[PDB]
Amino acid sequence: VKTLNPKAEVARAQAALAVNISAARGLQDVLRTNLGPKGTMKMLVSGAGDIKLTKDGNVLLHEMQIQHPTASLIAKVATAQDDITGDGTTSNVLIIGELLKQADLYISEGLHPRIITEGFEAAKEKALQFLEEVKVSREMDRETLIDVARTSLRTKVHAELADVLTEAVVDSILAIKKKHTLTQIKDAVRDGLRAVKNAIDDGCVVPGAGAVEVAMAEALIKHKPSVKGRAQLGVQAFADALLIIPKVLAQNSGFDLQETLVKIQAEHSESGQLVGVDLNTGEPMVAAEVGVWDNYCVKKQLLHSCTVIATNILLVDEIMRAG
Amino acid sequence: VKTLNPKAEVARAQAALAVNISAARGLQDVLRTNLGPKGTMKMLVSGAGDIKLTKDGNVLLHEMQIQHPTASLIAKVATAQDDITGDGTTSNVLIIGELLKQADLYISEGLHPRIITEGFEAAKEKALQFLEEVKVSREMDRETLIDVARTSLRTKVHAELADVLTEAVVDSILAIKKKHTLTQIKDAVRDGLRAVKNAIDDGCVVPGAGAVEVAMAEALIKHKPSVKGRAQLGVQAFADALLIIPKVLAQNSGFDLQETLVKIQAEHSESGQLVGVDLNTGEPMVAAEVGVWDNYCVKKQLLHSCTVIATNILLVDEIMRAG
Amino acid sequence: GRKVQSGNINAAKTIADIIRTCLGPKSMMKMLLDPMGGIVMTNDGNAILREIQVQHPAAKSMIEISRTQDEEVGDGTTSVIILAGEMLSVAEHFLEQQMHPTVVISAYRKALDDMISTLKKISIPVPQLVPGGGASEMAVAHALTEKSKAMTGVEQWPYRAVAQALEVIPRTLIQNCGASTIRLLTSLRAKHTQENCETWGVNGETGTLVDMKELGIWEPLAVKLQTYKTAVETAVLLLRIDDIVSGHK
Amino acid sequence: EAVYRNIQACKELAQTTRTAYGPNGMNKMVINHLEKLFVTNDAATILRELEVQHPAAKMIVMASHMQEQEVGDGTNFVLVFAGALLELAEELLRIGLSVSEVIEGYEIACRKAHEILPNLVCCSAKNLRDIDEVSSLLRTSIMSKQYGNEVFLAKLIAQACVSIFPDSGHFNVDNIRVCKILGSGISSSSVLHISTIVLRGSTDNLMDDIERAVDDGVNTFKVLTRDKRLVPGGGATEIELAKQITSYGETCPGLEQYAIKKFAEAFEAIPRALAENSGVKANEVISKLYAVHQEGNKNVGLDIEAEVPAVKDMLEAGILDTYLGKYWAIKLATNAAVTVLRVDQIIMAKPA
Amino acid sequence: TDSSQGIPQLVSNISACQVIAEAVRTTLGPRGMDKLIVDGRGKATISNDGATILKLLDVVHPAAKTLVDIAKSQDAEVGDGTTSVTLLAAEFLKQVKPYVEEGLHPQIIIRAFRTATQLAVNKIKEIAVTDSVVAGGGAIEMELSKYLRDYSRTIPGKQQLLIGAYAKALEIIPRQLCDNAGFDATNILNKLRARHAQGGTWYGVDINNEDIADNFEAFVWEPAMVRINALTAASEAACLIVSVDETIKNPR
Ligand SMILES: Nc1ncnc2c1ncn2[C@@H]1O[C@H](COP(=O)(O)OP(=O)(O)O)[C@@H](O)[C@H]1O
Ligand SMILES: Nc1ncnc2c1ncn2[C@@H]1O[C@H](COP(=O)(O)OP(=O)(O)O)[C@@H](O)[C@H]1O
Ligand SMILES: Nc1ncnc2c1ncn2[C@@H]1O[C@H](COP(=O)(O)OP(=O)(O)O)[C@@H](O)[C@H]1O
Ligand SMILES: Nc1ncnc2c1ncn2[C@@H]1O[C@H](COP(=O)(O)OP(=O)(O)O)[C@@H](O)[C@H]1O
Ligand SMILES: Nc1ncnc2c1ncn2[C@@H]1O[C@H](COP(=O)(O)OP(=O)(O)O)[C@@H](O)[C@H]1O
Ligand SMILES: [Mg+2]
Ligand SMILES: [Mg+2]
Ligand SMILES: [Mg+2]
Ligand SMILES: [Mg+2]
Ligand SMILES: [Mg+2]
Repeated sequence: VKTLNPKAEVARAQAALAVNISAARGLQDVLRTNLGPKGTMKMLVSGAGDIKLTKDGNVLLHEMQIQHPTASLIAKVATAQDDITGDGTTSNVLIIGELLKQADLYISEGLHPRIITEGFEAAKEKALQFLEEVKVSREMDRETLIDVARTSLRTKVHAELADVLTEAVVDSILAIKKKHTLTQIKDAVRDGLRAVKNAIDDGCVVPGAGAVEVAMAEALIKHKPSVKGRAQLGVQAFADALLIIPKVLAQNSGFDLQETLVKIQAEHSESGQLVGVDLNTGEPMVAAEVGVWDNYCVKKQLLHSCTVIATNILLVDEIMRAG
Repeated sequence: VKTLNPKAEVARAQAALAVNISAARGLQDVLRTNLGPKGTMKMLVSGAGDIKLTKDGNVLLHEMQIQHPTASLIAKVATAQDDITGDGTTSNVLIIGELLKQADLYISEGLHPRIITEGFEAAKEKALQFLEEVKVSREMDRETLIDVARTSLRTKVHAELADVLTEAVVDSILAIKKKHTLTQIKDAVRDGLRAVKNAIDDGCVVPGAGAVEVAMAEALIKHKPSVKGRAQLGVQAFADALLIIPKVLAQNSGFDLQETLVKIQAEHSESGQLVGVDLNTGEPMVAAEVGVWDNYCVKKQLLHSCTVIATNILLVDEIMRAG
Repeated sequence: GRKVQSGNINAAKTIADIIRTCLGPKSMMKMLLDPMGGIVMTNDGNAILREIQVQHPAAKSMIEISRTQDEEVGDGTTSVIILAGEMLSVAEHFLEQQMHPTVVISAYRKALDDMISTLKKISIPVPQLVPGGGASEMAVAHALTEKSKAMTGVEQWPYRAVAQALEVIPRTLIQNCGASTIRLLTSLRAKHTQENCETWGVNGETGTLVDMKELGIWEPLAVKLQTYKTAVETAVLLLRIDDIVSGHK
Repeated sequence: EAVYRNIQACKELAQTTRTAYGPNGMNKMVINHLEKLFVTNDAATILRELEVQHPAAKMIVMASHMQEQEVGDGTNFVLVFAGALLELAEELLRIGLSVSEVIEGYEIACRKAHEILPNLVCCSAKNLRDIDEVSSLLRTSIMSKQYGNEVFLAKLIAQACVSIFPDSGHFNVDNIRVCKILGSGISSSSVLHISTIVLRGSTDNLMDDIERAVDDGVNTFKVLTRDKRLVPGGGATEIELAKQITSYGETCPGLEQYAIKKFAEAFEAIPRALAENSGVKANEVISKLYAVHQEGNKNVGLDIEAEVPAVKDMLEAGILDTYLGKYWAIKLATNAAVTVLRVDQIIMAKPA
Repeated sequence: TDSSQGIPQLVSNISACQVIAEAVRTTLGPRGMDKLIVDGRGKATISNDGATILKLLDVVHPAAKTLVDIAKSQDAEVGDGTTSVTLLAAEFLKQVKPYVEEGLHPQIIIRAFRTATQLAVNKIKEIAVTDSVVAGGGAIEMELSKYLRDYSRTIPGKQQLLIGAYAKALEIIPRQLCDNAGFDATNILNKLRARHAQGGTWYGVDINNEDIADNFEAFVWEPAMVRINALTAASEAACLIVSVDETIKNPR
């Protein structure tokens, strides 16, 4: 009686949503500490023993031993998605880690994954709209590029090196247009060059410090009633998900990640100006005035990338052993 | 070296919040099916074997083998809390099972229990306000009492018995004012008598079918910004918690408990009239017109009871072995 | 039958269930886990089938049949492993009542000859086209259910079973939109018992019922004929296999 | 997962009785609580010595007792039809409709069946004192219980019931005493005088069966005094009810459709158990019955006599049933099935 | 053993009846092996009679108990033929087990032990000679067998291979009559069958010498009424044990 066994049966309908969501959440909780200034490096010891302080998303996801196959996916798809924008990882992995958690609530409540993702799509459209109406477009004078390079260099090195490299990167691009710590300085300079280049290319320096995450989540919630039926549960999980960046920004600076966010959401609702997270006192601050800028080429792609990856990892029924 | 052991160490800070919340959630998931018409009886076999169809909260919580000590508490405190109001259990246990779940999210996020409960208190005050502004107070003619007795008799027996006992209970109170299925009929008649009595005593027949739960949750959310700081996370967990009664009402009638609730919240926001859950077609319905009424003595106490029990079970640090 | 036409239905059930949801415009990806690293996500039924080692001869035959249909007609290759897992799933309810496989094969092969009579009838010219969505399947199912009211025989229950088995295509086009497969399929049945409502199908992206003469979905009546022929033939090629014995040559 | 353990016990309660339905019903050895072997065919005495303890099954037995005291027959109908109701409900809940959606479907179908029945009656009891009309018409009740000397017991019980009978009704089933003189010779039994049947068996274990058959016999005379309407027995009325209920379900739209069609397919489980207890194939005879009932015979039922699946008219054969005995049977069976369908999560109680 | 319901329960009952007969088989005949059954008092009882072995035997199985009660009932009123009855009953049960392992169903095996038995008692009351006597020592079970199989060959339906197995199940009485004397049964029975095919309706096993002998001339006689009663009682015991579907053991 040869060959009578129906093998290959794993992960039925939720058994795979649960696995993939837990893997995404683990990958989020690994990179959660490295976001923003006042973050935290990682070691990345090789086989020979070459340690490498590597506070960033690209070098980390591209070089660390990621055991879970789903997280290995999310990293192979997230690394290959930050060479068209320069650097927007460590925010992709987190936002995905909330599009997949804020959806687990409704999914466990009995919703179908392909109903949330419709809400994800509508929310992405409204978010791109609100981001195209919030871009502050100004001249790329040496003054502004100083800020757009300092905010992207303090992200990878402390304010000792990130206050002498800003000049060297804003004067190495204004002249072209028309050891375990040398790798770190090299990567930080290549990332400040890419940041100032993306700021020069389009001319939009849309505010940072999580201000646009807060202002993009609250406009969504004000837009939720006008979308559809159960689709609303996709714009209320894409709203509380573009809200960890301020939450984790506050968490990395030793603050309670619910009082600062509440103060920010209140001060944003009072004065109507998009307000961010001050990383020194925890009080809300106007990122446009203080002089912190993101790129309209990095947050325009942080939505596409996060939404695509999250929808794809929500749209899985079985995980089967191939050959 | 006599007596050198520091014994009695269980359940440290979360180890007890987790236990109590899981116990409350289990007690909710046990009584979740028996809410509303089209519910589901339970058996309650004794030692001798006397089966007893017992679809209600009082007889169930007062007579079933509740293993978990915390759930045993919640039942000893919930049974002793529905003799001053007549019958409002099976809604207490559920609402508590969401005040304790919708708070587990924020608590796991790093919040302190005594911050939510402040929000619970403010939300309870606003809910009592909205319930004192929504009470429809009308004459207690035999017509209305027919509805207030039919809606409370269909809750305990099917529409075969609950359409011949309504007359017998509205004509046994309009003349006093100035087997395993006989226990069931007796309890249903005592509960219709208590319902019509509570309707006569105050004169308010505030609508049911979950309409007031929906209208009380949305007024809260419209009141959330004006409360305080992190207290807001107590009026957004007391809002999505006075929202299971419509959810579970829809679930017990074989409907998806997210489409019906969305349709109800949309139709309530359009016409501004408080709208409930039609248990036959799943479409929103005006409980005031269709003729389903709750009591302003049962939902006035459903807030106090649920809030008190939930705040108390959230305010626990240790579970220790006494003597 | 015995434990051989019920061990060939569980292989067919397994193969159908693996790809059942990879159907429609609202497809749902699957994860293929290699030995070393694994995950490669694809919502394409064929690749999923061409990359899982089934090792069972019944499953090996369903995969083989599916590949041949794919390299012959192209479209309608994941609607063949389905309607062959589904038409086998309903066959087992009669092999449990001591009904010889010859009787169900004499019912399947009889339902087919009536299955390809309404596709010829509900088709529209410019060969011809057949209403897409679930309309063609529900129309054929209703036609067979009305033709099975004058059977007066023991091969009458297997006749209706095939009819009600051509509903897994709407049952999945509704399950992938999040809608309730029950409350909507009953409405489809109701719509199809009328006179002219033979083109009412399922909007594969919204999860609502739409007349396919107004949504504009149409499948050529050569990938809906080869699909049904191949399904009801793989359903009578796995039902007449009494023993899986060794072989040396 | 808790409403399926109830159904999976009401099934096993209906399988230890299904096999004792027709005149060709099996005959099992019920060890008594006192260890006294009385192999009996009656399937109401089986429940007495089975003592089913699963509470979900106990409710079907309580409905069976209600049928046993409301009327005197149909005790198997009440727990071979409720078993089919629940077996098909489990076959319908897995589609996912809900407990709630199939209970009301069953209630609608039962209301329908109680309006089809008074249109299925085909005979009556014109004179309840004419002794051949009380023997040949009370035969089926004993024939179903004691195949063999079906007509001798029929006449001997017809004599007793007709003798003690006023001009107005008031038949007392407790009037007819049954002596059990341990003699020899079944034929030697007679009716003395309130009446009494001496019932001379042979071994005081082949007249206890005859005593139960006499019970079922005179119990048919009591119901015949209240309702004269008689319906064709041997699966005829069941197949007709199933056909008409299937038609009604096909017309009616909504989710009740499935439950109504399942209620009809639950009525088909009576002639299925009638034939399966005779050797013939069940599907063959259900098809041969549905195909002759579509033409409009309306009175044809199972032919127990032949070896192969065969159909026979039941009016001209005299194998009838009683209207009330099936009205109450369907009513109590539906009420029992919908009851244990409601019950979910059987909890233990608190020690009083 | 399964012994749950249906085929398993019937096979269990059949095996139990086989055991209870096997405990008496060697006692059949004029000269038969004795049995040494000892009570609880240390008394040694040697008795070559089936009646006095069943009245001194612990019957703790239901089917075996019913068979033993029917055997005792035959012994009480008639006397002769209380081990031939249980032998015929257990053999009727043994020769339908291969047909009850399939789905033949007992209700049909019962309409084969009642038509065939009625026909066999008719044949006895038609062939008996004068008070009426028939030749014992076989010579009936070797004729009723020949008659029943030759009649079953003319039955279209399932009762052909059940009466033909009822007939084959009668050859045990003329078999263990010579299996107890040690006479190489498969030869004496072959001679008896060959001699009953041609003629010799009274030819049965001889016990004085290992050969067939006309048993009517040899004055080894059996009362026709006794044979009819034994056949009917054995067939009714068979039908009883075949008509049993389950064993409802009260929990208490
Ligand atoms: N000096 C700063 N103060 C407040 N927020 C900052 C500052 N610098 C950067 N950020 C914010 O930190 C967020 C995340 O940056 P990070 O994750 O460290 O690198 P990347 O920008 O590549 O994701 C950015 O959105 C930015 O707005
Ligand atoms: N016929 C009905 N239609 C819709 N909703 C109803 C109906 N009857 C009762 N309800 C609702 O069901 C809710 C819960 O009642 P239930 O939990 O069964 O008993 P209790 O009212 O004692 O908690 C009530 O708030 C009521 O508004
Ligand atoms: N927009 C649509 N809405 C509804 N059904 C659709 C739509 N597009 C295709 N379908 C149907 O989906 C079914 C599955 O087709 P598909 O998943 O592409 O695989 P295949 O047709 O090769 O089996 C077909 O019956 C087709 O008619
Ligand atoms: N001679 C017969 N031929 C066919 N069917 C019969 C015959 N006698 C009775 N029946 C049917 O089989 C049933 C057997 O009755 P039984 O199950 O013992 O009683 P009940 O189920 O009413 O307690 C009868 O009610 C009738 O429907
Ligand atoms: N002298 C004999 N020769 C041949 N057969 C005999 C003789 N005596 C008895 N038999 C056979 O032995 C069988 C068994 O009889 P036995 O055991 O003596 O008493 P019982 O008939 O009560 O069992 C009878 O069927 C009879 O035909
Ligand atoms: Mg950066
Ligand atoms: Mg109530
Ligand atoms: Mg296609
Ligand atoms: Mg009866
Ligand atoms: Mg003797």
